[PDB]
Amino acid sequence: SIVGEALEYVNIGLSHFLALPLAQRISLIIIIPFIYNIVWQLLYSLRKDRPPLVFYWIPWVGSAVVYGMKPYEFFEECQKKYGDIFSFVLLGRVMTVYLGPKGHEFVFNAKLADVSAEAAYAHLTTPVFGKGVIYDCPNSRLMEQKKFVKGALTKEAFKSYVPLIAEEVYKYFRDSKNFRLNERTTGTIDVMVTQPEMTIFTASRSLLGKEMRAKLDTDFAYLYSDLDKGFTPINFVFPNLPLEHYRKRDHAQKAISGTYMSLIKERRKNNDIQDRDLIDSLMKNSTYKDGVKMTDQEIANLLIGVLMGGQHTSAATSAWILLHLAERPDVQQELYEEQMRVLDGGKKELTYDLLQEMPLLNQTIKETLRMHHPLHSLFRKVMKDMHVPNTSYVIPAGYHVLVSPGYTHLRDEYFPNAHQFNIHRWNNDSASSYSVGEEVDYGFGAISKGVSSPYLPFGGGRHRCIGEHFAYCQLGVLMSIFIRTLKWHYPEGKTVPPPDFTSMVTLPTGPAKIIWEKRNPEQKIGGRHH
Ligand code: HEM
Ligand SMILES: CC(C)=CCC[C@@H](C)[C@H]1CC[C@@]2(C)C3=C(CC[C@]12C)[C@@]1(C)CC[C@H](O)C(C)(C)[C@@H]1CC3
Repeated sequence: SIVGEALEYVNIGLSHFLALPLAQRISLIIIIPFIYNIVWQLLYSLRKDRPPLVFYWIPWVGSAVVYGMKPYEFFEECQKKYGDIFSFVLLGRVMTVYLGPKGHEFVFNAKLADVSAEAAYAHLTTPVFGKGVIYDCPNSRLMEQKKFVKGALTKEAFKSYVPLIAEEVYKYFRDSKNFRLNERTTGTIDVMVTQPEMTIFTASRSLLGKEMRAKLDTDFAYLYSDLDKGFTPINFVFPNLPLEHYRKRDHAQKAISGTYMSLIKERRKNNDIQDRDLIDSLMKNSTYKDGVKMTDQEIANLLIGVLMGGQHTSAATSAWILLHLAERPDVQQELYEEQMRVLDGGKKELTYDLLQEMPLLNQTIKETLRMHHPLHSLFRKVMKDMHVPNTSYVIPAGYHVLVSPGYTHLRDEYFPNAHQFNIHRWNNDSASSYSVGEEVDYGFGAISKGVSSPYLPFGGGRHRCIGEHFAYCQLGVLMSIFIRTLKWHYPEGKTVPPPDFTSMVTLPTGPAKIIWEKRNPEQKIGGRHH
């Protein structure tokens, strides 16, 4: 009755194992995890308390390639195979996707104790924005930072920003090599070149003020670019490894935050605190409820985070608006008639209040945000085992949850002919977003308690965007001026480009070129330039 001999042979086998030729050893160093991963999945598939897990061949990598390149196609296939809740492996992580409005509710309205945005995002955002702010702090601190920033984002602020943003757009038409409207009546433009510039110029001028806008006319502008390079998904996978673009990122965060602090300290020194810009607002309103004041460094870092939050979302959105309208001269025409009607043939200066009487313009923004949600996936890290109603699924701590309102934006069930750009689907519904009932306040103002709307370009729950009205103001002014000034169309044989999903936002695949032409070739934009 001897197993003893077999145990001897276990030991022997280990010894012969260690003595394998490097050919066999490398071979087995690959072959063991490969096999184990596979039997682990087959085993995993037997659990009834886990959502189905998308099958994958390469350990750790998982479905990263297909998810990374075509997330909506990936989701549609998974949704056909498994239904609305399913998991997939992504560079060492397990992501549980919950598609549709029930998913919106499951993730956006998740208990503070159940999930963490900062645990999913901080390793990426902290090196770019700086310490102490956004995701480098407890959620309660984030809630109050959002309150502080919202305090510079009032209707009175927007009334004052509208002419500043209009001035910037006109200067860009006058001065940018991309246009030069006083010298050229037609031209070709890459919207992924122009829109990020127009976006940072307009947002700098209004939120940060004249000094910081002036800085963007210099080599200082390059820092923003560098800062931008730290804000990509390789950093999402490697938050730090020793590469130059990381160092340029850190340097840029320091130099830019340094410039912000210099202005702030100069203002406090000269008692030159007004109500002009978000800087003046944070200088007056940045004490948390426990009485601790944000430091000047944290104020600057928060300024960087806020501007970054508006930068890629807004730039991508105006790129897509231009791109969709480039093949819809009927829509340009309709928007132009609205401009002439609301602004008395141009004899009225554009104001914030008049932007609110441009429903077609606002529906154009809304519809572009439907077809092109800038963020295809939003994440949380699961901190406590979560039960999914009405199921037997448990999402264990250590998993991530992924919600995709932009995928639902593109489903025929919620938006008939979802792949058709139709601003009129929003007729009698021009609002950037509508809370369809009860509200709740997480610390930065009353917002919709339910997050079941199939349309959620600005998310929902405690992490909801606070920049929505700024974005509509900025996009509104910008597009109002584009429409009143220019007609545009595609080069022959060109059409709307497919999205690039690999980037930080779902921007168009470039070069995405449009040809513009002046509606009034003889019109001059005044003011001095060199
Ligand atoms: C078209 C324009 C925009 C879109 C579609 C958009 C979208 C979003 C979304 C979906 C979220 C939720 C993120 C999550 O739940 O994980 C969010 C959060 C946020 N965004 Fe926006 N955004 C836009 C513009 C802006 C602008 C213009 C600003 C600043 C002026 C801004 C600043 C913020 C801030 C501070 C948050 C809060 C993040 C948090 O609480 O974790 N965004 N945005
Ligand atoms: C491989 C790919 C494209 C994965 C998609 C993940 C990113 C593209 C998205 C998901 C989370 C995301 C929406 C986020 C942001 C940008 C785009 C992200 C990283 C940022 C960091 C933008 C800056 C903003 O201030 C804020 C901090 C609110 C968000 C946070 C989440």
